[PDB]
Amino acid sequence: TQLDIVIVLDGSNSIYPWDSVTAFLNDLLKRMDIGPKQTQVGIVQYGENVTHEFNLNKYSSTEEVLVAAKKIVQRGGAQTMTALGTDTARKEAFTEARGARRGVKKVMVIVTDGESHDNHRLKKVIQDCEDENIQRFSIAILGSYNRGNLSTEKFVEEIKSIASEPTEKHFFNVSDELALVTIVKTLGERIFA
Ligand SMILES: [Mg+2]
Repeated sequence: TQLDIVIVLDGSNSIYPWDSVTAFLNDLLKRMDIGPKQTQVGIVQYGENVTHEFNLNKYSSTEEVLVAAKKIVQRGGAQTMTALGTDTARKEAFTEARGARRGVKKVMVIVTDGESHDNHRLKKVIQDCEDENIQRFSIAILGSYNRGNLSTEKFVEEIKSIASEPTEKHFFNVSDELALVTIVKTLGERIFA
């Protein structure tokens, strides 16, 4: 079965350098066969609000997706609304109106480097994602936290709660931005296999 993939990117300013995120997107995407009858990719960026960078059916080829992924700019933000960004991907990104197809497996990839301001909604948002059979891969970047000498225990536990089970398979603990690209092959093959 094919796959509708929606990448949800935290765009907060603490994430640096943005080139690491786009390099991560490029590497993950270039090894996919994007098409209306193949894999479809949609990308959403969130900070304090949410923005659909491009819908699931916006681009019909891998080359096109790559071009669009490289153009994504960091929108910034002072408070991380992960619940909002995730719920929106479920509510809007994954809709026929934006390209989502029938009889296709839905996959969400969440990338963030901080604890969410609306973490009180995560329980509900996630459960709704589960009821809709959306497989979730969450990635926590401990870069800004470590550099700020902040405790990452709760943060890791929170992003982990977003991941689908097993968990050790859907959750990725990334030490820093430059290390993002090192999970591409594993994540890549897991999204599919
Ligand atoms: Mg942040």
